[PDB]
Amino acid sequence: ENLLLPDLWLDFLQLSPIFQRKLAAVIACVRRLRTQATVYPEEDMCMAWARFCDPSDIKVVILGQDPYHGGQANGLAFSVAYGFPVPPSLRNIYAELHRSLPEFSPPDHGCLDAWASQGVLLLNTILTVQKGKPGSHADIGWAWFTDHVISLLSERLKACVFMLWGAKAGDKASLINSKKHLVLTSQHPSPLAQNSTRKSAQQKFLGNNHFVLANNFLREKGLGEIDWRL
Amino acid sequence: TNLSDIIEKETGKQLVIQESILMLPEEVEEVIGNKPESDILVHTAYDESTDENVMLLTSDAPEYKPWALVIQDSNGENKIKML
Repeated sequence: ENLLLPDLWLDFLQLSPIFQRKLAAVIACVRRLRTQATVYPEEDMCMAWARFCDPSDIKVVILGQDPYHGGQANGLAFSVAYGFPVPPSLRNIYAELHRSLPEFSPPDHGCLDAWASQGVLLLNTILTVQKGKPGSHADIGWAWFTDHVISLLSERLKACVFMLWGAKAGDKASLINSKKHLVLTSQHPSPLAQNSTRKSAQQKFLGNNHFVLANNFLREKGLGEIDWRL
Repeated sequence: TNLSDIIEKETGKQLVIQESILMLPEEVEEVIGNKPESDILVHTAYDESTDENVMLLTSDAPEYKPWALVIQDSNGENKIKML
């Protein structure tokens, strides 16, 4: 029985037999579902977000929702596989980076591997989706697992940045230790939010200074900063 | 009715949905001027011929009931159409 996670992640999560049975159950649930339809991403890619660095070296946690549902998902949040157009939210993420970092120039691709290897965790809360059906796998058991990853990251890391974009990602702030960690919030990078009124609950994404504020926190905490260039 | 079909139905352009972002009623209402009855999926596609973002707002899965259509300018301006 494969829990799909790298040994470092298994060693980090200290999963109890109970939690191991939980993870295996969802994994199994998804295997069931695949015999019935196309499911993204591939099973050997659904946990790709965990294969880029030692979990204890995570410095920035960025939450997505579920994977892209048109074949573009690569097992990381926001990133797309080679050859696909850079999606609207990512284009907007590149804009905030370009607005705030003099040395960043938006790339022509959506591969975020260079961030991931530095300890930026690109984590969708839901790790699978049925082709053409956003939200289809929202209630199959992924949320307990990613809530658990979020909680353990908070618990085990001395200091880490969590970027929570939009009200839905914002709900996860309850899992995070705001004393130890920097919890950064704003509206989602989706083009829609751009035309929201002046007095919004959350600040605009374009202007949130999240990527600079992350490096400021890391620096003050005596940790390596992120080179955001792609 | 496929989500792709709705966009072409409404706009005549053949765009693939690139992302579907879930939003809560309050953050949607800040943009649309109308409050949805529940969560909203923001299905968005870029039209490179016009440099505009085309957004189909739908109810959450599995219904995907069409709610509004927004087209965003190269200049940031929103054209809103309740569905």
